[PDB]
Amino acid sequence: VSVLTMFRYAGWLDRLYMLVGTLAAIIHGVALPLMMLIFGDMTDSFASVGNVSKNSTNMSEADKRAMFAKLEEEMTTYAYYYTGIGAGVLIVAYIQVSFWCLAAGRQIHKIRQKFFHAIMNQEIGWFDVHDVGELNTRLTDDVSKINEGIGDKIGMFFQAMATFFGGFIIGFTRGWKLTLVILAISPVLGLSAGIWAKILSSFTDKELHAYAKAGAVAEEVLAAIRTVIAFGGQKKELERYNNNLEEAKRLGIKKAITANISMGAAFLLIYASYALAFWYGTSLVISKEYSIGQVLTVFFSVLIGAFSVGQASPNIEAFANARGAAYEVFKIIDNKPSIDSFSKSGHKPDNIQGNLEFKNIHFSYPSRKEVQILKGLNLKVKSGQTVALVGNSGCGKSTTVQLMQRLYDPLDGMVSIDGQDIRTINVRYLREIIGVVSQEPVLFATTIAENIRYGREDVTMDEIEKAVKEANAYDFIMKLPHQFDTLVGERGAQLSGGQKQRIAIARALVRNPKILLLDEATSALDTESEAVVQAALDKAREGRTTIVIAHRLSTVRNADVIAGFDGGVIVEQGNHDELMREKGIYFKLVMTQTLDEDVPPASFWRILKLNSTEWPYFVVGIFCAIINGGLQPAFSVIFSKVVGVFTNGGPPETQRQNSNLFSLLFLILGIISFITFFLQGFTFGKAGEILTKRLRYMVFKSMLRQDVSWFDDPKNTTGALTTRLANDAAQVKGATGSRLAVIFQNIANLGTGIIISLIYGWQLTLLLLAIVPIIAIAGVVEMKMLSGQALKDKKELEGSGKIATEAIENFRTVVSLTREQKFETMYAQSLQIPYRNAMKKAHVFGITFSFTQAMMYFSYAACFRFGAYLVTQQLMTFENVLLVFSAIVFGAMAVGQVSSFAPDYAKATVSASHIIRIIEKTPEIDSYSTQGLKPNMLEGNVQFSGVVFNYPTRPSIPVLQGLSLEVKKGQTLALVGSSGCGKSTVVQLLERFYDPMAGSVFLDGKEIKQLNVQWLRAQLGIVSQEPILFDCSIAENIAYGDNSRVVSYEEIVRAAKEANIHQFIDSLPDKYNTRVGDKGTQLSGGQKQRIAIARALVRQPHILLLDEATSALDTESEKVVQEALDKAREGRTCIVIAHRLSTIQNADLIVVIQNGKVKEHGTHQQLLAQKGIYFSMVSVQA
Amino acid sequence: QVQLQESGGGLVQAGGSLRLSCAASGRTFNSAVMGWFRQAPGKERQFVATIDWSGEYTYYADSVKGRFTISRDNAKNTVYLQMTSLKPEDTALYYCAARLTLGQFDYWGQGTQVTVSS
Repeated sequence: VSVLTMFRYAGWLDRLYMLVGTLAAIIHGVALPLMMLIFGDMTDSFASVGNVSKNSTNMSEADKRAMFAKLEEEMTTYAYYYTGIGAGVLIVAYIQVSFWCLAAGRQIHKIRQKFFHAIMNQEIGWFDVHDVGELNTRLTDDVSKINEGIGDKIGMFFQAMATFFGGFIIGFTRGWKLTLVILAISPVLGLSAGIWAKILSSFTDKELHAYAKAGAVAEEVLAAIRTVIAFGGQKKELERYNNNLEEAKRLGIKKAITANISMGAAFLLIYASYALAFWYGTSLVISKEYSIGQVLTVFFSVLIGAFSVGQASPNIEAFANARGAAYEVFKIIDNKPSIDSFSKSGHKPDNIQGNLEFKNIHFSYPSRKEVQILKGLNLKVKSGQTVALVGNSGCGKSTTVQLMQRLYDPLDGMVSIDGQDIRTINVRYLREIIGVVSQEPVLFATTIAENIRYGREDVTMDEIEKAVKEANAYDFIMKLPHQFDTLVGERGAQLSGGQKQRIAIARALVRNPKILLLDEATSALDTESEAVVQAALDKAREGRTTIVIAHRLSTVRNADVIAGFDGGVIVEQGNHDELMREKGIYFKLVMTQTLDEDVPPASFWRILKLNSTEWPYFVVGIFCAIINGGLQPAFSVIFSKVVGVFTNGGPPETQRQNSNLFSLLFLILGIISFITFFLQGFTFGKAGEILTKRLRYMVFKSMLRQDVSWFDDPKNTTGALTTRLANDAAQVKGATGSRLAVIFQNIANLGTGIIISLIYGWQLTLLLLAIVPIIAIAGVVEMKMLSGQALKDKKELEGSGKIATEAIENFRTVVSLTREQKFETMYAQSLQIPYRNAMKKAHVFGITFSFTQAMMYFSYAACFRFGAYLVTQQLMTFENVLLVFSAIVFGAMAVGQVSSFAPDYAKATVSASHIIRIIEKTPEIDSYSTQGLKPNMLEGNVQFSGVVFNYPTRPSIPVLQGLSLEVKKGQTLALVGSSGCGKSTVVQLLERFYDPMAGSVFLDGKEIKQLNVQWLRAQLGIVSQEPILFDCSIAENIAYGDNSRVVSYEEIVRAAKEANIHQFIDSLPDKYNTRVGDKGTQLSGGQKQRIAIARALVRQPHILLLDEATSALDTESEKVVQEALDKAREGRTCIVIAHRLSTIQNADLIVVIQNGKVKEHGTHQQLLAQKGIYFSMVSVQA
Repeated sequence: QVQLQESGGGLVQAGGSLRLSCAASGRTFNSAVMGWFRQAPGKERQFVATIDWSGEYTYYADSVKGRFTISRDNAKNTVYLQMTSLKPEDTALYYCAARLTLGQFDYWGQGTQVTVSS
């Protein structure tokens, strides 16, 4: 039903070709095992021939007679074979791809046209709800998914099933035993892969749980960067982050170990089962004599059919995910729930006017629970008059103008145009009788002529002229070049807004509506153009029944009737003089108011250089990958020798040879492969593991030892940084895993394969490499044309999507409705190009895949053709034919593995490129000296002179300009300002988070500019608004080692004693040893702040800094904290910028700072004697 | 393009008449009236009086009404408000302001400070 039928809906002849293509997909999938059925037949005759050839040792010429007769007959069959299958798979290939294109093209084109129509046909609803943009984004991504859902993926699916069910048909028919054995290994092969999913899923979460700690540490630290910097607690986080990395690495190595165990055992069970299939298949030959080895290989082709099932699964997932996502939104996509607007029928009034009548209208905006903006309404405006509406709190007038266009059906009551209800008349016609001028004009991107033409489709420039000329818009446009043909470039901001609105007026003037609606058209406009446009409206007024709402009262002066609302509630109505006579609401208002990343630059081989630099030794892993590489072909060689000697060889010695090769196939693979695979996995696993350690170490430390606008004021974010730590190291880990994987298959194919290739007749080599590279290039150029078409398509739909998003983002088109069908018309014309392009790629994708399979039979042809014929002619041998098959499986594991690890190398290279440029850093400040720390350095009297500053957004209106202060030691320096910054920034600059643009700052009179950064941050009293508490023992939180400072119990005791946090410390379990309980979930702001205070006074700073400490707080907490702050200070210098002016009353020096410029300075009573900003601040404190 | 100046703004004791005037020169004709203000530091701004450039009458505040008077140039744009009997409360900065079609004060001038005693 709705799931499928609609998904596939319409397409009368399309459904038919869909079935023709489907059928061809069936016979395509059917063809492959038949091709392999042929492989057994050619094997059969050739085997019988070989058995007599070695059985001779007497006669020679007879083998030259009969064996060659049979071989010639088989060549005769061969010719009808490659050809017979080839022409078929070629045609049916072009057809099955025609499914991918011809059907999808018309289906998608129909979907697009209906979707694009229905969206505009929903009208009000989109404004009522959902995303209006994010929605049309995802939706077009879903329709993009549909192309993947209804494409040849289905054709491939049926092809696969044809190879599966059709494969097993032949298998079961030619024997039921071997079937049972393979069916027995099916759950077993499914069993080992089951171990995989359990291991992968389990080990991921462990590593995630491990890195979560590393992530959490990275989470808070990077957020607390200004704090850790100020306290210089970097090296401890350094060590912890190394410990957590140590654990995440140990779970990493165990993961790799188990992984290699799984893949290894899986392949063991595969080759073991394969060998068992042969041992019993042979056992059915030597003594039994049932199979000649046809089905023995064919059942392996049944394994290839199961792999076809594995290729089938994605196609279903491609179909299902396309189905499920589409049909569910399809209910929204199609039809027209509508039923408040529509496009059609209704009643057409010829009375061409109607005294507007509003009767008892109760309405609520579709915000649901929001109260009715308009409760009840009564308004009757006689024809030809101009009624003015007014209000205060906003809207409520705008609602009535909105209702007049029937944009919202009123909850209760009715609005009557003429005598009839408004809901009887055709909506489209109503829209045509209603002109609307909004306060904020909008012009579509087109000629002014076209924007007017959007008012009325059928028009001539003469009417355009009369329109603008009556709208007095005919002046600036003539002076303007291109005249009426002048486009409005880059949306609507080009020329004066008054001119824009005036043009909108000309557009509504062409409409010649019998009702005119003006909403604050004059409002939000410069005075001059206001008077001009107003004059235009006036000439547009008096001629049409209209209703005008604005907050401009001069134009209301000449109105025939005025109606007051103030919130939408109707009270007074009538002429201006009558209203002023009432001295009501009208008179009252008139007179009272009188996250993305990754810059482009790459690595360029610096990768393996730095890697090897950080990779001390691993030659056993890669060498083991080499011996495993050369291990792979031996299997292909042994089996080649098995059937080889089985084909050519006599009845004697068959048992010994077959047994020996069977066992050799066993020990060489099952025993050795597991060993070498687990050995390398254990090597490069730990390699990537320790790389994962050292890299993230040398990154995060390079991150913490540099701040300097990467932290203080980055355009980046915490998440982007954590993301960097994850992705970069994970990617280079895959880079090295790919390194060993590639060298492994490299020697596996090139190295051993060349050696095997060398013993051919040398023509066979050339003919073979006249295929493989050619079909490889054909597949590459296929991939290139593929992406080229995908991209050009993306460009076309890009443009159509842009003008579509343009339409849907502008809902004001519905007020005109003229463009409803016109827009879908332009969209139709826009979509017409990809349509023909869809037809174009029908031929293109069709020939590519066809040719790909055209090379398939052609490959098998020349292989067996030349394998027979000329080779058959002189010295026909059992070898060199199966070695071709070996070279084939090497080209398969080559293309397969290389192409699989190719994109892994890409993203890694890019990710590595980022991680390299970041670690180079710009180390700047760490330790050094700059001073010898003389025994005579204390005081704490801080100087500021002519200091200007801006945080690293340069033209951000620097908060400090021409600033100078002074503070004596042992006393409190108060600070107060308007809002925002300059409060906090002074404190920030004292941290030397950023060195100011000009001027200087002193602490002992020495230059902070020239002072060492570390020792400057060695004495600081910094307290933020909402102190961030690290997850750790609260005792360890209280004491942050400044430099050498050990955790001191008696000290932190004194800290709690002073901070009044000792209350919680006395009682409760674990006391000081109590953990923060998952990010301080157990404490309120007051408690955390108490702890922050303890952190401050632990260090015993000669300088304290309070940034809005008490800003967030209440009741007793404010008093106990204020008490703590006061007992914390007065022993040392402190700076308080706090917004509590109630608590500022005790200060040695209070300073009024005006936006970078210190305005007033002095003691409380002195400034109180003065007057200005400060007194206003206290007066507003109340 | 607009600006409003004041003339006569000075000092006087309780019971004195302080006649003021507001000169308005710029561009506007639709309903731009002339209106005066009064504000004190540490407090919001309060209004005074306003004649309508229509031909109706004036609007006096329930603080200053009965006492204060207002006028026009009669050949040109100005407003002469005679301030009769100013209490020490009156003491404030007075800045004349002009109408806006919108009807929310967008026009302002120079102002003048007035000090009253006993």
